[PDB]
Amino acid sequence: SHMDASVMSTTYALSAAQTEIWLAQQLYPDSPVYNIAQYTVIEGVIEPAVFEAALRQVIDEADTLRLQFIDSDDGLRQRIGTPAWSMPVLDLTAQADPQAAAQAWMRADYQQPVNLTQGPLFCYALLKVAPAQWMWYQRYHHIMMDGYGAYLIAQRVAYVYSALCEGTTPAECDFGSILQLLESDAQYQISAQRAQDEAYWLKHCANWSEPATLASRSAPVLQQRLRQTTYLAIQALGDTAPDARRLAQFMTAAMAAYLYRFTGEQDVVLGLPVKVRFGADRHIPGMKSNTLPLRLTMRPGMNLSSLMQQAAQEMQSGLRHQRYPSEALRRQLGMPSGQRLFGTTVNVMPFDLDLSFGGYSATNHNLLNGPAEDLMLGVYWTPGSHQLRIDFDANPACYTPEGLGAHQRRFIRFMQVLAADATQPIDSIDLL
Ligand SMILES: CCCCCCCC(=O)SCCNC(=O)CCNC(=O)[C@H](O)C(C)(C)COP(=O)(O)OP(=O)(O)OC[C@H]1O[C@@H](n2cnc3c(N)ncnc32)[C@H](O)[C@@H]1OP(=O)(O)O
Repeated sequence: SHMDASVMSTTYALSAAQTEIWLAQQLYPDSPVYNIAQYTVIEGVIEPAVFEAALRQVIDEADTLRLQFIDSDDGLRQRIGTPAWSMPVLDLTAQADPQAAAQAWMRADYQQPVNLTQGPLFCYALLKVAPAQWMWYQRYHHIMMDGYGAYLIAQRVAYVYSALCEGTTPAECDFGSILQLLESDAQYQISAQRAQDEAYWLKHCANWSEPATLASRSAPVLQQRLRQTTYLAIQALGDTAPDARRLAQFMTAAMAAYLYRFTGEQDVVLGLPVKVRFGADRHIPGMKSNTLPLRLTMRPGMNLSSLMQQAAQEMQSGLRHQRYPSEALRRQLGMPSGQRLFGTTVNVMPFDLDLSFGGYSATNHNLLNGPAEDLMLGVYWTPGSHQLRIDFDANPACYTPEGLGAHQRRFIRFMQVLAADATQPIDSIDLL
């Protein structure tokens, strides 16, 4: 079959991270849990023709957006292809409730599983929800985009659209090619760097135990996350974290403390999503992120400062080795097939939420952030702002909306009490 020879000749292997997504997606091919999505609210007038010109330009510039996947006897393969696509424009301003109609439209798209060999793998759409209020909806499959990549694209699209609105030529894009991302990952897989990283992680999680969880059960995730959202003032942590790093340290320390106070587990392993973007990888939209195991030991009557100490140590030791995939680590330690290294992940996203489109201000709002195996604490923070957005994303098989809400309210309060006195022992604090 010359047809099969040609597909193998004209394609590239998936990266390790892409492969892990592909395998998980194959387990539940009808589950939409690997869709990621957000919308950008623009407080102004958008011209859809110019917006679509900007999207065409960024689809040329971010070639991950033109990735095509083709199955082979040696697994899924990819190439820079020729996806057909369109930008729907919906004026919902005459609806009884335009905001709800916009949410319903976006949800109708992101609830649908993407077929990886047919696409479309992304969706871009414009939804007018009030006079001078527009929403730009962005949806991706996780195999070809992660959070930082989506952030890079939204920034570029805002920039290009603003230049085209002004009638000037957009300055040259600084994105690299997804091909160089793939080649660098291919070299990592056979690298001595990876052998070192693996050694560190095997030594680090030498032996384990069932992860502390807030649910009555552990189950695979098949449905879209249950989400509870709270907006919090960053005054409520003091100056504990004027820093993305220290914010991640505080969020992990607090979540570990909550898990201990609620479950009695003293060895709490959390998942810490990381970007895995050094050097040139910082400018290549596509799928790159990893999730590290982060171990926090709850000593007798220890305080918040101690826990944050411990978390900072874990981060400063393990972040250098962040390229080693956590599922590779799982397999290599020889764990039971279905059992995780962590159930609760702490996803801190210090990405600027603000944009400007044609002199009009805009803000980003997450809709989907990946699968919620158990519980994921998503934290959105524009560096410098005094405001955080905190999501509890949970597996619907393991949590109820109101149980999750009660946990979030208890945790938010607990968290504010901890940051109100980092020296207080965590056993000594009442919780709702
Ligand atoms: C469409 C909707 C979009 C949203 C969908 C999201 C879907 C997803 O699930 S994808 C995941 C999204 N989440 C993320 O990307 C997580 C981002 N957050 C984080 O990475 C962590 O929380 C955070 C904030 C602690 C990372 O902290 P950060 O300071 O950036 O560390 P990082 O840049 O990774 O590297 C630092 C360490 O790497 C090590 N390192 C190794 N090599 C190098 C190198 N060449 N250069 C620099 N550091 C290196 C060093 O030890 C370094 O430590 P230090 O700077 O102290 O010397």
